[PDB]
Amino acid sequence: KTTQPNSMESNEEEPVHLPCNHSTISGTDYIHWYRQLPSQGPEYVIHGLTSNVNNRMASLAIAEDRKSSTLILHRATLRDAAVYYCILRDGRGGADGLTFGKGTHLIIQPYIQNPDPAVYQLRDSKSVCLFTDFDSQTNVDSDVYITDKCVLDMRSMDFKSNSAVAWSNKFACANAF
Amino acid sequence: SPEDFVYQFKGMCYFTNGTERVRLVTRYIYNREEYARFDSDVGVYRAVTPLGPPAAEYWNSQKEVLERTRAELDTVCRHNYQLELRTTLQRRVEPTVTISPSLLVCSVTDFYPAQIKVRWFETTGVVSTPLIRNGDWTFQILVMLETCHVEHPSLQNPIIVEW
Amino acid sequence: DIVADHVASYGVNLYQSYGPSGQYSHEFDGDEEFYVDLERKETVWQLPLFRRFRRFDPQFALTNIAVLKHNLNIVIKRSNSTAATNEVPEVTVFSKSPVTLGQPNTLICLVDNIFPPVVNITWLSNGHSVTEGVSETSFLSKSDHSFFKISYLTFLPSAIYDCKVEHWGLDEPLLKHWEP
Amino acid sequence: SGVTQTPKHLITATGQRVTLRCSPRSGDLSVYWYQQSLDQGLQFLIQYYNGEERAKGNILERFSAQQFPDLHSELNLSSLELGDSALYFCASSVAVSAGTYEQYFGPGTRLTVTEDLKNVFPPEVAVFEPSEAEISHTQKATLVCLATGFYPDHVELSWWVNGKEVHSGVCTDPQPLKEQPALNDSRYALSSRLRVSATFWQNPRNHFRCQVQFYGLSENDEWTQDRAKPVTQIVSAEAWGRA
Amino acid sequence: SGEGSFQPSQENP
Ligand SMILES: *[C@@H]1O[C@H](CO)[C@@H](O)[C@H](O)[C@H]1NC(C)=O
Ligand SMILES: *[C@@H]1O[C@H](CO)[C@@H](O)[C@H](O)[C@H]1NC(C)=O
Repeated sequence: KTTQPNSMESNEEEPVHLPCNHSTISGTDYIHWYRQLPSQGPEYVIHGLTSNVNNRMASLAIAEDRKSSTLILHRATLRDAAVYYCILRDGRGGADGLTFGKGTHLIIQPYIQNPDPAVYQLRDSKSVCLFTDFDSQTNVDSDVYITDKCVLDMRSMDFKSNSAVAWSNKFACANAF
Repeated sequence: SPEDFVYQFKGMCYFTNGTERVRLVTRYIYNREEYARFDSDVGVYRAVTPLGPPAAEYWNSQKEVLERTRAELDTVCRHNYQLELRTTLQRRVEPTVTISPSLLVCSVTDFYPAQIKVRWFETTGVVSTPLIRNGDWTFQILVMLETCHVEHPSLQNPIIVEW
Repeated sequence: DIVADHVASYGVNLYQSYGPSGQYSHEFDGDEEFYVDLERKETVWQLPLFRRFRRFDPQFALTNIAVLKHNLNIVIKRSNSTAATNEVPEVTVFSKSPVTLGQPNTLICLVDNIFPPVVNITWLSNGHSVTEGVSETSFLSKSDHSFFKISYLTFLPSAIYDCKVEHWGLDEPLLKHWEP
Repeated sequence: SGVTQTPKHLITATGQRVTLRCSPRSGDLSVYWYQQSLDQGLQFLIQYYNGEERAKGNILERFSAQQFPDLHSELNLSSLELGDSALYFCASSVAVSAGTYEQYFGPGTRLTVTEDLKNVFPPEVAVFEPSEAEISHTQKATLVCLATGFYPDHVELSWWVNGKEVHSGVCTDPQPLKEQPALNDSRYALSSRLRVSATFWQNPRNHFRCQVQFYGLSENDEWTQDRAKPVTQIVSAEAWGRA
Repeated sequence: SGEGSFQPSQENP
């Protein structure tokens, strides 16, 4: 077993250090890191045995006693927002070690310096409500549907403000959260 | 007689003065011809015969394949030596020494490890078989002669057997 | 190669087209620590001590042989289908301890220079074939890439014994004699 | 990477048996089969090396696989159950081991297993025009798309301005939403946003379109309901600017 | 603590 934090948020442009524990690592065990973008399949990042390893993708810092490790990404963009699995494998391979666990959800959002939180109602081209321009560290009835904070298009290069939507066919747009 | 094509792979470790010097050599062998090897002393794969270049050229062209074979010094050699140290290397076995004329033969039977010193008390007009291997972690050695004092690492006081 | 304090084969991997058959064993200082029964998928250690304290996963063996099988295919083509040459083995017979009439002992048949590693070793009390009380080692590796194999026979010294060996490098079957 | 896998999307009734194909990277000799479920994460099933089986995980007896001589593999799931609704991934490796080698994964099969094939619905899509308020406050204008009442969540939402697909200002829900979360066969909702500048929206000759690609039934599918056949289709909604 | 072992490298097709 390895253990990792459930979720992790870091800003764009900044280095990210993803932690992993594995106290009962063996002398024949390698440490592996894989990522998995929301829609896509998983993909290899890096793997190691001792000290430090770096490929054209990332850096991996294994602890002196080999009982923990850190996946380091020097620059993080929306395209690095994905799930990160930390795996022990025997250098030789075999069944027990192929299966990926839960992994860590690494959220990459842009740094908004001064939020402008607001609720706006919209007409149908029947209506919808929108909560937008709010800061990252804020988390978002019977017949009333609210979406969770959206996830940005990785290929986005502008208007990168996050937003959530609340609708109903019943509805006081003001009284939503 | 039936036709046969033989393959061998020999992952070998070499230990000196404990592990103050460790070295690995992996051997790829077609029938009896070793054609490619990895020496931890060189650090890359090398073709041993003209049968090897295709395999060695290809193996060095994969960082993964290199680093992994290199690492086998820790993950195979160093890792197993600790388990030898606990078991094999503490297997001291007391030899049995008797004398029977045929020449009066001083046969030394069943002991471990190999390092042993048989001498006749102290003239030398002797003949001695090579260090025979039983195949079950004991060694035989008969020391012929035209008191037999036998020295083995396992014995505190050396064994002395008169005629 | 080297002339070091301790030489160890952590994987004498073997696979031949005839059969087809293969062997996985680990050796230390020229002796066999364990082999893996490939069909039973069970690591078989060769000392009680090893059985008490050492563990090896048979899967690593089965994986390794899968690689040899593939590897052998490519080297066969590259060698323009060069077959193994039969070696003429040599046979020695001797006892584990000196012989005493009416004292249980073990006869040891050393078959040396085996290639390819395909051999029959069968004991003989007089003219008759001994079925029970027989044990043997695996093919043990030699630095000249041939093999040796040692067969054992527990017996009671009485008022003759023969180690019968069949190998492709022999014309007729070889019988080495032993009496007390 | 160079690992192909078919079919991408799949919807079948319970009790049925379907088979997933996968061709590994050309140079590669190993195939791994994986099952990713909401509750189990990314679980290893079975590995094949060089034709013969190599490693088994928690494959059920109802599951079967093999690797053929040309090295492609098939995976058959028999007596399909509700809980078998999952994402199925094929992987590829140069050598027998993945302990020191990387694994190259395929696109994966999206398999939903439903109680009845009657529960399959295409989405209804609507585009909502930005408020006069957001324009007056932020000098920015956000369109919102809403795709509703579809089953299953085999759906792709894309934003289109003047015939060319856009990504900037595009922000969408992580997963589709359960409309009647009580029901195992609940229909789904999904919303997305497109934020563009106010002067861009205030251009009346600007054409926005929210496209939703739904993956449904095939030509070879027995359909006996009063409504139209919920096949694979693009259901879309669009809106123009205003000043 | 189990036993380590060498693994042979793949010959190239
Ligand atoms: C195999 O045959 C080819 C073509 O006849 C020859 O040129 C080559 O040297 C041969 N290879 C070996 C290893 O004998
Ligand atoms: C062993 O004996 C069997 C049965 O007589 C025979 O078919 C086989 O060829 C023998 N093996 C060898 C290596 O001669």
